[PDB]
Amino acid sequence: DITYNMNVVIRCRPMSNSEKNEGAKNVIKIMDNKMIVLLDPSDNTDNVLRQNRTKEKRYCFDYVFDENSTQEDVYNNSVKPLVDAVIKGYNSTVFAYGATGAGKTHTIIGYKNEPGIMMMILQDLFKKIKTLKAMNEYKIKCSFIEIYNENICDLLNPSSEYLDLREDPVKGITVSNIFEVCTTSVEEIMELIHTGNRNRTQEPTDANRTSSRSHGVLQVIVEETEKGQGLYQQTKKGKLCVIDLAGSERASQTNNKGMRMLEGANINRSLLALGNVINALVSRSKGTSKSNFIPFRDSKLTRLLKDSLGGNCKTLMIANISPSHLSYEDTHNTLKYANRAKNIKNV
Amino acid sequence: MREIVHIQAGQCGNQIGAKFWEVISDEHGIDPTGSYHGDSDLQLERINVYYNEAAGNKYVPRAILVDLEPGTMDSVRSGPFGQIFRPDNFVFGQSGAGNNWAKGHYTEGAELVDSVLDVVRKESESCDCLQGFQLTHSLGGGTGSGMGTLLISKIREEYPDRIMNTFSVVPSPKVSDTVVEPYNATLSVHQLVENTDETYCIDNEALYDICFRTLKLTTPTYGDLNHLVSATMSGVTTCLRFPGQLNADLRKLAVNMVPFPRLHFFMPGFAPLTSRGSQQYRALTVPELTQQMFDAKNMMAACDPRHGRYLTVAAVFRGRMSMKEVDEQMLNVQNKNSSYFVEWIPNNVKTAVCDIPPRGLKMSATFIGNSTAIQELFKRISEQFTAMFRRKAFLHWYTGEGMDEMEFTEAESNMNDLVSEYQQYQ
Ligand SMILES: Nc1nc2c(ncn2[C@@H]2O[C@H](COP(=O)(O)CP(=O)(O)OP(=O)(O)O)[C@@H](O)[C@H]2O)c(=O)[nH]1
Ligand SMILES: Nc1nc2c(ncn2[C@@H]2O[C@H](COP(=O)(O)OP(=O)(O)OP(=O)(O)O)[C@@H](O)[C@H]2O)c(=O)[nH]1
Ligand SMILES: [Mg+2]
Ligand SMILES: [Mg+2]
Repeated sequence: DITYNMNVVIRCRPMSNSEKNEGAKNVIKIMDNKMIVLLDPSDNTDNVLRQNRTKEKRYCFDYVFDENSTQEDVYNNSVKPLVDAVIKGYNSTVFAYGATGAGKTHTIIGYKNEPGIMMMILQDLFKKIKTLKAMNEYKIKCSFIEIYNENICDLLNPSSEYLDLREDPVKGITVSNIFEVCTTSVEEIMELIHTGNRNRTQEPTDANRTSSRSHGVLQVIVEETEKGQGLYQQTKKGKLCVIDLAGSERASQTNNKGMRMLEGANINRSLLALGNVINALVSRSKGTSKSNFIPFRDSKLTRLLKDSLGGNCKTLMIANISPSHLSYEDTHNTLKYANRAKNIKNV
Repeated sequence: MREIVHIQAGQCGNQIGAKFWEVISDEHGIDPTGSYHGDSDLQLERINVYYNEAAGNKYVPRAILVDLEPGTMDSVRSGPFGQIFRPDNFVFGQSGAGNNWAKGHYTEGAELVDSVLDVVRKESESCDCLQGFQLTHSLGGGTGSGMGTLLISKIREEYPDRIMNTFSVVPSPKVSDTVVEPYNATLSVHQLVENTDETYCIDNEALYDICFRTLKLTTPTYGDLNHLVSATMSGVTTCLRFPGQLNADLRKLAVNMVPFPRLHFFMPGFAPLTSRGSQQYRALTVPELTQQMFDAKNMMAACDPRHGRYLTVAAVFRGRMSMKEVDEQMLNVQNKNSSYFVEWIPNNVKTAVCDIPPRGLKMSATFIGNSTAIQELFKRISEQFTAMFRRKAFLHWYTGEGMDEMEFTEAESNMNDLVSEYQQYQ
């Protein structure tokens, strides 16, 4: 019963001083909340090009955030309802996406500095939960893992090294040997995660000093019971999952290091697997004739996220792009992926 | 350049490997001593793909022989061609696995495996540019299945960018040789799903059918059956060993035949296949070969291609042939049998041609098909597993080797998912 719901939003970073100094032109314009236009900077020297006007490349979103949008604005207008879904006993999932160097980590997760929407996600989670806790005891557990070359690192507790995925009785997915910290405040989980970021595999690549080589996956479980512990309870374990997708890579022209080529390929493969999983879930949600298996099997990322992705859950794709023509190609591909993540012709 | 590493695990696997080696040595003009006594310079040009050159003008298979029992090793060493193998490349245990995947994967096999790993690392170091690995084994027993799988996992961890090929002899439906075969197959198939890039599904029942119906052979022995498998194996890698007009190696084949990561289970085939009597009343021509190869009754997997669709098919031709004729024949087969080919992958056929034919024949062909009918093989196995597992039959033995029920649950789930995926893409 796939009733998959995914909102797709995107954050346009403000043009940086470096981009301005390098002569960057504004390829990105927002026409509406629903749409973004990427002005492909063609010379248009031919009559055909002048007639076709391929410059106006449109992409479909639920909410395009402009250059002035902050972490608080992205939170307030996108993930806010996903947090509510978890509070109410459903799962939800947030995916950060874009070419490496796009600022995905800072917009969404942070790293001590730049709290990201993750801080905002937890901040409202805990205020609402602490209030609800008066009647229904809550245990907000938190795990943080790394999906790298299809192996899973325990980021909160690296002594478990690289782990597999297993099916639960009633076939949900568990990562073996993962540390789960029961918390009461955003300060605890946020610091826990940011500390966990220290154990992530990252490298100083040409496109990004801190390029993630892996998908950073947060799993916050809002476990609840009526405080009447001696009674039979239909408890809930809603999972608020946030994924820092590994940045897309086409930097292999210079990243000729054996491991970077391996990592690059596995990253791109699994980003595409996510894409295919999303396309399948959307098609089933739409109720198209494509009755078949959702290919969660194609990656560890999707196998694990299956538990939220195939049900009555709220998900969100948050992409990161630049207005500069100097990175037109990266913005183009980032927008293309996101457009395909949504698959709705409203634009 | 482009060296392949060969691994043989468990009795059946070893036996098949022996046959494979025998054929290939003959092909490259290598005698039982390791000396080249061939005529053609083409036989030695790419000798390094399968052989290391030892001191004093001798050649030695880049082969590792693995078993939990020593008897098999002895049998191999005493065989015709037994002396060609490097003595240090025999890695054997003393206990055996007793048809228990857990013994092979977790216990005895675990103890064994480090030696094997050490050997294969050395073998990798020796070779200038190893393209990848070929493992010959079965899924139904303990060693080839459990130990083999373990070995594969280890290999992939150290060589994640290299090509991983398995020739897996699968349990047939009717001819069930053992009682726990369903368990062993299920457990091993799961592991194969994640760690092999291409898996050649070979089935004993189908082989028997070929031997009885097509070769009209009075008494098939395992050796005869093995020969067929060996031929098929030789076919795939002919492009690495000889020149040609259109050349396709292990990687090229995989990329053309595997559209989705998990769907890498092939039904292989070989042609021509005739009796002694029916040799005279036949045309040695490409149309006939083509006709033979695409027939359902010429498949070495016990699956009806007419019960599914071909996702992709690779044909590898050996001998002096006109490209146009080859192309015509392949187009004709897809046009005439439209209903057996998925319609959303135009030109479902990949062709490769090597100028050097196998010995005794002027023309030969090898077929590799990715057919949605392979689901039948998985489905039956799944069913049998369910039948056992529902009553927890024979579970205790496995659990005594450290295995947990949950693994079984996982594997079964995985296989089911795989089956579903095949069905949907049909
Ligand atoms: N096609 C062939 N199949 C074989 C051959 N020998 C055995 N088999 C098949 O394989 C299965 C028996 O497998 P094995 O003897 O290889 C089990 P192995 O020695 O690997 O582990 P143990 O459980 O430790 O014996 C069964 O289905 C046989 O019918 C052979 O030469 N050719
Ligand atoms: N006209 C002509 N076409 C050929 C010949 N050999 C191959 N082809 C065509 O070339 C295409 C296949 O490309 P190849 O040149 O074999 O491949 P390649 O350039 O070696 O690339 P890779 O092998 O993939 O690295 C097909 O369209 C063949 O029909 C030839 O001798 N003459
Ligand atoms: Mg044996
Ligand atoms: Mg070529």
